[PDB]
Amino acid sequence: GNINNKLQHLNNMNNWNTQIYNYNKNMEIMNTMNDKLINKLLYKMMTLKLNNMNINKIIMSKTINQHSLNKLNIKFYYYNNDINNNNNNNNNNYYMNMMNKLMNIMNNNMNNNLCNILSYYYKKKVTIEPIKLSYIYLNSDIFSKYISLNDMDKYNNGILTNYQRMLNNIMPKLNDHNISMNYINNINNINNNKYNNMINLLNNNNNNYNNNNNNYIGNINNIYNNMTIDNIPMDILMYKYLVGWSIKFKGRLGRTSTTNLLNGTFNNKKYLWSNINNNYKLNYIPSNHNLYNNSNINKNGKYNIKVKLNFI
Amino acid sequence: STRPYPVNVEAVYYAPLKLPIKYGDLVADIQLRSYDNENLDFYSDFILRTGYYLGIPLTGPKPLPTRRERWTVIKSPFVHAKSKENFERHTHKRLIRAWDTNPEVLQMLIAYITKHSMAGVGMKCNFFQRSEISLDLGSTSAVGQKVLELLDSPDFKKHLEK
Amino acid sequence: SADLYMHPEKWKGLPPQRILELYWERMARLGSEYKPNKDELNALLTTSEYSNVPVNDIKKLYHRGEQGAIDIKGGNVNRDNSLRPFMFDELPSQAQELVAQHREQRFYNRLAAYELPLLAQYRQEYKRPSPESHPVTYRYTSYVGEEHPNSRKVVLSVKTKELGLEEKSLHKFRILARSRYDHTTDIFKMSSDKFEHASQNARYLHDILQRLLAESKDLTEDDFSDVPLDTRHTIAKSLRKKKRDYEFPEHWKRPEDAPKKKFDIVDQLLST
Amino acid sequence: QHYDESLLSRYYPESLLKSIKLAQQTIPEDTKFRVSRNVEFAPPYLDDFTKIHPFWDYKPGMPHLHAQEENNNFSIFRWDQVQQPLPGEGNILPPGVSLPNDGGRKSKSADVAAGLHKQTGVDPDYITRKLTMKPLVMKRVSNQTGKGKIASFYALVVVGDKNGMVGLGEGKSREEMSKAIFKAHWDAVRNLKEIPRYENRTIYGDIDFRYHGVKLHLRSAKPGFGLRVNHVIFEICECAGIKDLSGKVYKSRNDMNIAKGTIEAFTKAQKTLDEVALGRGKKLVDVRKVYYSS
Amino acid sequence: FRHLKTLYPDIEFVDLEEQYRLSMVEAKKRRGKGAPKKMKKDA
RNA sequence: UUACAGACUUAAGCAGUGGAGCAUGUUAUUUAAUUCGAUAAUCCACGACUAACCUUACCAUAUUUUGAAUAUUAUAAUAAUUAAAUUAUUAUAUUACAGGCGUUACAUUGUUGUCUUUAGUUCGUGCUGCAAAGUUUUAGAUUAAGUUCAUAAACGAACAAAACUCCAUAUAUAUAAUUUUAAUUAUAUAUAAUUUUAUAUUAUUUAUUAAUAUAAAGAAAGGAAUUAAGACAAAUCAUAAUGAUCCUUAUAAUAUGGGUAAUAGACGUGCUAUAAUAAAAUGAUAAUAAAAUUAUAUAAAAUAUAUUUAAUUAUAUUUAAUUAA
Ligand SMILES: [K+]
Ligand SMILES: [K+]
Ligand SMILES: [K+]
Ligand SMILES: [K+]
Ligand SMILES: [K+]
Ligand SMILES: [K+]
Ligand SMILES: [Mg+2]
Ligand SMILES: [Mg+2]
Ligand SMILES: [Mg+2]
Ligand SMILES: [Mg+2]
Ligand SMILES: [Mg+2]
Ligand SMILES: [Mg+2]
Ligand SMILES: [Mg+2]
Ligand SMILES: [Mg+2]
Ligand SMILES: [Mg+2]
Ligand SMILES: [Mg+2]
Ligand SMILES: [Mg+2]
Ligand SMILES: [Mg+2]
Ligand SMILES: [Mg+2]
Repeated sequence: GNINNKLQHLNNMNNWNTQIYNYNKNMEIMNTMNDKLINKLLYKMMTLKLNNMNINKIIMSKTINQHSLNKLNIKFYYYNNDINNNNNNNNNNYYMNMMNKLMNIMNNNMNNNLCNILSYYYKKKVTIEPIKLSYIYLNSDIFSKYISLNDMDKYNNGILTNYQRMLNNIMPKLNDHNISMNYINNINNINNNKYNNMINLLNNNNNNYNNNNNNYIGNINNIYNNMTIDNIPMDILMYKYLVGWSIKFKGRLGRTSTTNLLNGTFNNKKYLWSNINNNYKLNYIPSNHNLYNNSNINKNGKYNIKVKLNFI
Repeated sequence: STRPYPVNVEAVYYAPLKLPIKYGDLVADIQLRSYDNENLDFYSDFILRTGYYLGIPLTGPKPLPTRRERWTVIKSPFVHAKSKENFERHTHKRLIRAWDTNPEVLQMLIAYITKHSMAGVGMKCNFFQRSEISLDLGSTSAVGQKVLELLDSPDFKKHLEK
Repeated sequence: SADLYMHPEKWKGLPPQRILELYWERMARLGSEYKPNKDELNALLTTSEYSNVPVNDIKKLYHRGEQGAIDIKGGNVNRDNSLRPFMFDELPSQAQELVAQHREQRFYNRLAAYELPLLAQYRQEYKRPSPESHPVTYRYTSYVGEEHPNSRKVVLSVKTKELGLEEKSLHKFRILARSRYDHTTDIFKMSSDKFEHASQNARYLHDILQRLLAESKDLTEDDFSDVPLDTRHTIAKSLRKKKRDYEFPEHWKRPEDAPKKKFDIVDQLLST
Repeated sequence: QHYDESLLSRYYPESLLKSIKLAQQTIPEDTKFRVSRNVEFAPPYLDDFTKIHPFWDYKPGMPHLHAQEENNNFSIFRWDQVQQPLPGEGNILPPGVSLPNDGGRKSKSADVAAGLHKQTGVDPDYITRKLTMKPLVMKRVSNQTGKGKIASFYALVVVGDKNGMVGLGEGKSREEMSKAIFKAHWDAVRNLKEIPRYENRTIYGDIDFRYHGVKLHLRSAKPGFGLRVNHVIFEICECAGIKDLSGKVYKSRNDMNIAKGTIEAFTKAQKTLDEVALGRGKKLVDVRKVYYSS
Repeated sequence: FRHLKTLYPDIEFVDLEEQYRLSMVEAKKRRGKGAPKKMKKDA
């Protein structure tokens, strides 16, 4: 039910950043090494400058390399705060900002698109799909990179009392217990709507010998009556609500100091009150929890930003 | 009258249909491998649907024994070789067999399922072609060449002189 | 048309949004090879009402770029909305992965509903090769979407009793095959991956087969009838596989103790 | 079930009719479909798959693993917006949750009024419109613990309607002084009491009241006399609606204990003329009031 | 990264790792802790 | 300072350590060098899942000097662009530097070792005290044990849990045209227990109870993960990465050879052995496994020699099958 539906569980293939299987193990090792190197290269293409005082830093997540039999798709999430023209006018409809120029060389540029260069490096068709995230706290990887690289002036002399307050009012404190119970009631309703549909379609009779072998209940419409794309999909989708988040700091910001910010819930009650079962990613990380760490260098040296989000 | 749902749409909601094997001439073995079962099984189901419409009797997906690879590491970077972490990788395998089909139709199957392949799934195909004993027109190593060149060079010919 | 974006002269008369879409396509497709065109600017000035952008600004924005807009803005200091409150309007990235999974499922469902049925136009009736005229089997191997050395390997297997050899020539054939013949199964199997292409390796095995058959059918000098068949290689292979060669004794069977079907009036009455 | 082309041609698009015809010639009408309990190929809902959903399907023109366009034929040239907005209403606001469109506009008085109405049944309008709140004591206290000194904010406030009703409330918070004042305001409304007032301006006679270490000497005053008393007592009198009063505090002048003592004195140390008259069976006449009567 | 300035002349990329290194070099020059001039083979 | 409880701590049993030889690590000493750590618990077959060269970090000798990077400015060779200039690539040169297993784990990132507290914190509301504060039964019961339960002017919520899980096991369905055969199997999905019921006995807070036995049903008996806090400024700058400081014809780079394998004593961890409840031969229609490996391969059978009828063992010759249920 939970693992038998694409909308209620995360495919284990997504637990790995390189999604591949080659019979030729050497080619698999090579593809894995190429994915790390390209990931590093892309991180170096995210910082752009229009003028000396206009440097736009795009925050990019780690890449998801989907290796199929015929092509390689490089999917990554990115966050960009448009600070150059954040107006209510339509002036942005008459020029390409630096972030649009960068995204259009991935696939659109007819002469030097990055996909064609990579297609020779990998010897297979390559596509790049950038996906824009509008908030920095929707992806643990983007959130850690932002703090580490952009919020340094807020925690380099201790965590500002305003900085911490902002990191505690990001999300309204949703009641996990009622959201968990609302989800379980919807599942029961959908499950009881299909059983009633079949019970009625059987009691109404929709070869007696054939009435002991076949299990075909009847027309597809009747079996799935009142179960459409407008009411089933969005109600069963999992990991839809952020219910907890912990941001840690460490390093030298003459001795290293660690500060921990903890806000919200780091568990899921959908698994306790229901037969739905939790799954561990890479066999050690709970599915609901997404943890990432990003480090940077200051005058004193290396400091790490460890962020953990609990989406239920 | 309600909206009619034709058989093609209805088929999608049920297990894939299979064509009967008439003669039993095994023409191809498609083995699929992945490090996870979910995409592997989903893709295997899609192959059976493609074959049915192409007129290819198909059997499977037969699950083959899962291979397990194991690596044991020491958790610490420098010393403390007494605490060791375990890691593993599972190769999931499936076998789909094709019977009593012409080579051209079999190539169409492989081409289509290649065009619409899933992430992290590999595919090996063994084709079996029954032929006649005698055919028409049928169906030097680098080291050896260099040896001949070396044995003709003066540094070697100067000795072979008899 | 696909090439319309390359012909700004033909944009005149297009709706406002189409002209902007063609202006954005020419910039994305050309990139550093993009040069301002008068016709393009003329069309964009016609969209000053669809966007409500001053006709003067359009010209500057069209020649200056992002810098021009920053000047029109008057400053480059926009609030830092990086920790803004959530407006329950977007999904988490992990939930967007589950939507992607579902987008893939629906993509395949749509192919199976309306694309796979069209493959039935290519159905061909199986033209079975006669088992007697076609006794040899060539196995080829293909690693799809991979460069694998074993893809060159070709295997040839045939049942010796289907080769049309006389008794004496059949014996000489089996003697000369040595480890490549399994008497238990009667299979002669030889593989070659010596060459780089499978076709080359297939010919090589075929040529050896013709050579072996010619020697086996030339019994003018030696027929090797005195030499008995050597099976030591087959025996060694058999010792490595477990043999479950035991069956239930027939004189132990008690057919009179099997359950007897009972009489069910309902099933007997439901059939009439 | 197999349907004639006519029926199917009135519901499905022409482009999809050929696929339906071929499927109705390859799948026999007597096919007994079986349900798979290992792999779920179809979605959990019914869908003919004839329309591309703007959200639940891949976006036409967007690059992705199963994109069927050639790499030079994608139609996404703008990357400043989210490509696929949420379906339906456009939000996933949980049932019972409200979109925080406006933040920082709540009124602490209205927050106190709503909570008390739900907890005690008092009228919100009276609290938010008729009551005046005045902080009397605002200090920081501390508790010494094994971990270290734990500071707390203490607030003592007085509320009143200036028409006889007055209440005293206290509040503590380890976080901020504003939270301590909110709790004190909340407590003060719950402690609202009516105090007797002579001519709705002063007290009945004189009061000599002892509250712990505080000696309160309060004297009634003539009209127009004003409040000539300790500053703590002044604020309470303002909220209660006392206009004329004289008094002196002896011994302890602890603000907290003056405020509580004053409230206690106004209730436990006063007796109305009516109550005195009824208890003694006598008529009590205000000579000054009779002198100006008809 | 060095090939990006010619593949995409229109876009100006910044190498933060390289930029960080150059700032550390200038800082050491200002503190007098710069690197000694390397001897020339001709000498 | 008191009284509790816990473990803490011995015993029993099996095989060992401590003795011999050898293997291996460490120490000490030696040496041109015997690279460097780690080095009580928490080092000592540890870093190291393989030191002849390489590895290598050490020594001797010889040799290289913008060196592996990025950028600047020149020079060319080359291709495009543009009417010979420009731009691309490449090489050389130029100077900022590059490089450093140089120092500092007690300046750091990260990781890890060891222990310990981890039915406990904070928040909300209520209630008590003028108040700082307290939130009261309770120093509850019970279990190997938060184990399980009960209770109080407290009642909730939230995290710290536990569970919910995953594995194993039992069963069901699906898949395999049962020659890729192990169907006695493979692997997807689902179910099952944190077992349940009856009776007698002994205790009890004696009731709708625990401890016990007895009977009945059942395949049911074992595991993993599961996070919060703090400490030793414990290990690591030698997996990689950062600051400071130092070297820059040398503390950087390459080659040849040597060393890391030295040997008085000492220590740790292993192997083999000191004979009869135990060692050695022989056992071919071949007693009986599991888990792994094979495109930077696994190597059958056969033949030849040691070598003798043959077998056995070792190697050579040859290279069958398989890139694999
Ligand atoms: K040697
Ligand atoms: K230390
Ligand atoms: K309280
Ligand atoms: K079998
Ligand atoms: K050596
Ligand atoms: K012995
Ligand atoms: Mg061979
Ligand atoms: Mg043998
Ligand atoms: Mg075998
Ligand atoms: Mg010993
Ligand atoms: Mg050397
Ligand atoms: Mg060496
Ligand atoms: Mg340096
Ligand atoms: Mg060195
Ligand atoms: Mg009080
Ligand atoms: Mg040390
Ligand atoms: Mg050594
Ligand atoms: Mg045997
Ligand atoms: Mg042999």
